[PDB]
Amino acid sequence: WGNLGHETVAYIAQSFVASSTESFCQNILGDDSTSYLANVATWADTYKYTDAGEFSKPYHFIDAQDNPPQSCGVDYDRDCGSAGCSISAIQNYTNILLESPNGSEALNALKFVVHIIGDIHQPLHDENLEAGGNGIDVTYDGETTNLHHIWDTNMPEEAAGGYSLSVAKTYADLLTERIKTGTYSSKKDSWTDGIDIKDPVSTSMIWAADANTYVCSTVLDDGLAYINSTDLSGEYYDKSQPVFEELIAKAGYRLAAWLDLIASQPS
Ligand SMILES: Nc1ncnc2c1ncn2[C@@H]1O[C@H](COP(=O)(O)O)[C@@H](O)[C@H]1O
Ligand SMILES: *[C@@H]1O[C@H](CO)[C@@H](O)[C@H](O)[C@H]1NC(C)=O
Ligand SMILES: *[C@@H]1O[C@H](CO)[C@@H](O)[C@H](O)[C@H]1NC(C)=O
Ligand SMILES: [Ca+2]
Ligand SMILES: [Ca+2]
Ligand SMILES: [Ca+2]
Ligand code: NA
Ligand code: NA
Ligand SMILES: [Zn+2]
Ligand SMILES: [Zn+2]
Ligand SMILES: [Zn+2]
Repeated sequence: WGNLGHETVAYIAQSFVASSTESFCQNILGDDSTSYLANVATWADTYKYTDAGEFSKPYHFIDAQDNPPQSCGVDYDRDCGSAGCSISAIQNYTNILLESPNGSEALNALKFVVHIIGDIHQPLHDENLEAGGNGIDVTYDGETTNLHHIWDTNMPEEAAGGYSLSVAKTYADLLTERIKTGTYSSKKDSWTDGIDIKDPVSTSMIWAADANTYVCSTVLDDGLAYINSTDLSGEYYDKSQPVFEELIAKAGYRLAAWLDLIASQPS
């Protein structure tokens, strides 16, 4: 996701973490503001464009080598790669926070977890094709862009009504209510099925696999003829909105559950 997406996920997590988890995190981050997670949710995206952080570029995604929209699937051993991926990163950085939450590495580890759990839920971050669709040019609201970009940025920002931190906060509130009492409230207790602090690879693979199903059902199900030749701000946006909104919600809720486990469970 772009910035609004990451901040939204983070504000959602803030609304579900236990009070003791909130403490734990605030302490690591040196920030007790009401935006403590949201304030760090985009950091990894800066860092990957620096010399020092170049190594972390692969940690944003897992390039699933499947055949959408006919066949979707992710496989850790097949798809992670020699430089690492989102899944291996969640393993590493979770372990750092489990075993060395007061070491020098904890602060970045936590910032990475916050960001990467968000990225795992962007379906095109779990797809190899055309570099997660970056190489697929599209039209959106009369302008040329690419498919990855409209998922990261144009569509969620249109849905939210903007792109700043304050807009992220309002969008997070909308989606948080959907989890607590609204249209996601009867499904959300299944969203944490299979979660296991002692098997970060399995756990993050569940999430990556879940998001990847939407590559087939939603992102590319219209086919490339339609994707290449229509303005995707019409019916395509209408079809995609309930999916990206649910996935952002899942990311925030799963992030909260994960942080709660980090702040409380043994290795
Ligand atoms: N699923 C993805 N989501 C976002 N960026 C990606 C994805 N897959 C590859 N990329 C980026 O696209 C570029 C080329 O990808 P590759 O040919 O897999 O090395 C690299 O800079 C990758 O970081
Ligand atoms: C684990 O984290 C350290 C600290 O950022 C990093 O330098 C190392 O490359 C990481 N390894 C993996 C496999 O994520
Ligand atoms: C759609 O465009 C992509 C490149 O952006 C190309 O790979 C693909 O073959 C095109 N498909 C059709 C049916 O035009
Ligand atoms: Ca942006
Ligand atoms: Ca139910
Ligand atoms: Ca359950
Ligand atoms: Na790759
Ligand atoms: Na611990
Ligand atoms: Zn992102
Ligand atoms: Zn992206
Ligand atoms: Zn990212």
